[PDB]
Amino acid sequence: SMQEEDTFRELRIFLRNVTHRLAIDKRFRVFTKPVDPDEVPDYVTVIKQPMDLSSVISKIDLHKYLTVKDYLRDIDLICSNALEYNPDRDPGDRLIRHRACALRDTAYAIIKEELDEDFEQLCEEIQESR
Ligand SMILES: CC(=O)c1csc(NC(=O)C2C[NH2+]C2)n1
Repeated sequence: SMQEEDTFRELRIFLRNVTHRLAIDKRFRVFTKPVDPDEVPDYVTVIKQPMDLSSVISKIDLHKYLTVKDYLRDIDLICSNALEYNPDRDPGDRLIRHRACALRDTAYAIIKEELDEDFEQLCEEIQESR
């Protein structure tokens, strides 16, 4: 219905706004673009499902997210990929892991404060009806 299309459009506006606020944070720069195969050749072979904030924006615009739950699965993937690729005790790895957890924590905190629970429930019920 038109009301349901309006609901998903509001969802996309909300998700673009959250994603933009993450992408402009200097801490999260490393998560804003896919990994360069030239600088890091073994990334594509180690990380089977790469994810980054530019790809998240692309997926929003392709209508790939029908709920905030599905969006947070990709935020979680950005973070979990970073922890898996940088597991060592060296400061370079520890810095990226700290930033990855901060990205995840920040996304969840924005959503906890700004996502209306009844709006998410409506999205989920439309999704389940398709
Ligand atoms: C996106 C992501 O997780 C990523 C990009 S580079 C990297 N890790 C390194 O470059 C290692 C050298 N210090 C750690 N991780």
